[PDB]
Amino acid sequence: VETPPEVVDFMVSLAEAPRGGRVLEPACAHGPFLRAFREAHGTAYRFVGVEIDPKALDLPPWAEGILADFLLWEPGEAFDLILGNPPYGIVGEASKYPIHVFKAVKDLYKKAFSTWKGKYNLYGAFLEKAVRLLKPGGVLVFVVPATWLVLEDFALLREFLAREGKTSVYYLGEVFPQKKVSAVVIRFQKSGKGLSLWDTQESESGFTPILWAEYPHWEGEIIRFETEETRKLEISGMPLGDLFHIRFAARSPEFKKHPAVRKEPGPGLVPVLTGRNLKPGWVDYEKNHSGLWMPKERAKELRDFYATPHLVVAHTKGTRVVAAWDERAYPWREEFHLLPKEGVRLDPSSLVQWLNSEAMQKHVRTLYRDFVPHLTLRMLERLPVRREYGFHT
DNA sequence: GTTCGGTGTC
DNA sequence: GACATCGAAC
Ligand SMILES: NCCSC[C@H]1O[C@@H](n2cnc3c(N)ncnc32)[C@H](O)[C@@H]1O
Repeated sequence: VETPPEVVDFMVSLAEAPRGGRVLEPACAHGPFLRAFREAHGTAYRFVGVEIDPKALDLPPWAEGILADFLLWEPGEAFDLILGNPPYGIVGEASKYPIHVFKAVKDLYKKAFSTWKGKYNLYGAFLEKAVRLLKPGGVLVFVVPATWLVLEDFALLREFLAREGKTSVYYLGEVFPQKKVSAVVIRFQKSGKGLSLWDTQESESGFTPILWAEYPHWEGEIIRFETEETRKLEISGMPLGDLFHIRFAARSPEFKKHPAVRKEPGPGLVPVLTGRNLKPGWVDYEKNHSGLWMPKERAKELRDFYATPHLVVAHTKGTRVVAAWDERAYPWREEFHLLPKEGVRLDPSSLVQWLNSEAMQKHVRTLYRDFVPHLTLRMLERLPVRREYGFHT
């Protein structure tokens, strides 16, 4: 893993430390952030680097190198500045997840970190650990994925940061070559409060920050790139979550173990549908992408709503809204399934057209950009629907 | 019950 | 770039 020079230079320009102050790089390896800070600001600081792998630790004689797990590390004194590129990844089984430690080690992480939620992430834990090691008024500058701005797993982290000091977020995007990650820079100071959102422009000279919006009373709410247009559209109709009960499909293991499900086609058997069967405005009932077949009438045994024709919205097609009416009522292995609430009048074909419209695609791309490769529930439930498509009596 | 990807594979 | 994970995780 190597952070591009223009990304490092941009983060160092945001970094601050008092003279003689303690500067720390977690997961430092050879320590590119300590070197860049020293070149820019001088030698009159106490430079420290923390690294877990003895093969990776290679710091110059002017920096103190510590062989330790940063997440379970207990230093004597706190730090004035913390900067760097933390490792990213979910801790779990090797067949599914990239971070592999003993169960007892993961238990030590869960115990240490109050923001740990769901599967969580290594970079979330690094963020909380760094804030806890900061002096009052201390500065943190990290480069992390943009996923923590919107996702539920990071709700406690967002609430934590809003409570501990003031936050600036700088959107970079996919700035790491051969790494599938949309990145942001977080500047945190352990004093004051509020959130500042920034866009960036890339030139040959580096990255230039452009102020987008300020949220002085930010309490840990989902972070979005709002405009005059997005606000206008949102108050034009009811939120989609107010009109529909939104459920997700049964998961692959539920189908695989179910006695009615077959691994091969046959008489009376029908394909279990995935996201590859869902298109803007229609459903492909013929193609099988899951490798699973079952009787259509037996679908209600996994989820009761599989027996009722309903609205299906896509989950893994990037940040966009792809919808279709499932007229036939098939078994689904993926996607959102929207069941109208009591007293809700709807026009299925008109609502599908609105959800697939270019106005809606632009709406979600403005707010959520490419933070995640999904349309999430929290994005979906906030989508505006006017009386022409769905009415609540 | 549903969430998430230094994505996974074409 | 297309076109989406899919199952271990809680
Ligand atoms: N800063 C570069 C990307 S993060 C990758 C580096 O962080 C180190 N690393 C991974 N987990 C760590 C941990 N828990 N504590 C300290 N260093 C870690 C790895 O050895 C690797 O050199």
